[PDB]
Amino acid sequence: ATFEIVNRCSYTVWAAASKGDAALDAGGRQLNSGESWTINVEPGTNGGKIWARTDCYFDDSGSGICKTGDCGGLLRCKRFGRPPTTLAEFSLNQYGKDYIDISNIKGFNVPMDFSPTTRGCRGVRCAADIVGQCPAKLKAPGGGCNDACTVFQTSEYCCTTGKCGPTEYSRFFKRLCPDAFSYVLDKPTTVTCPGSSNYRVTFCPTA
Repeated sequence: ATFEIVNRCSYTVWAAASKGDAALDAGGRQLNSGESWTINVEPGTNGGKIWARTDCYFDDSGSGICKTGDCGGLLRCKRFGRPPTTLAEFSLNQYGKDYIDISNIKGFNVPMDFSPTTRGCRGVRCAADIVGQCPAKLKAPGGGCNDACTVFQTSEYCCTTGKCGPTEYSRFFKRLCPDAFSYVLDKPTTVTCPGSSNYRVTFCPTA
């Protein structure tokens, strides 16, 4: 499956793509304002994620650091990134279908649209200004808006026991971005697509 990843932000981002224990394609790349990077993801990829990293410095060997989304200091990511990170999430070819969603469960850093480029389903979008409206106790000094689990580490926020409900913090994400997961047991906003669909992930989809 192809994913075109497009940076429409006015700033540079470093795109990242991973399934948790391995890179997807090259795993990571700089995208200046306006650039596009097309990657190929193996069919049957389960639990893949794509995200943006901000304010990064890499040396010539591709080691360094990012203020948001850092995946162990590597340009070419092999594992998931450090919150806060808006996430495009997908599982491909799962009994005939593809499954996509956007999640705020690990916070928000960059607005995003995640849309198929082939027929037969809708896209999802989380483009509101969550960073600027963030509640004081969630603001990440390094940039972005943390989820409550990352800040407070309690069973209720992390949904450790499988029994959590909505909270004042998860309701902030849900009010700004109704179409993204705001906590673990949120009412699903996953979109079912035809198996083997192709996709575009756009950072900063709106003006």
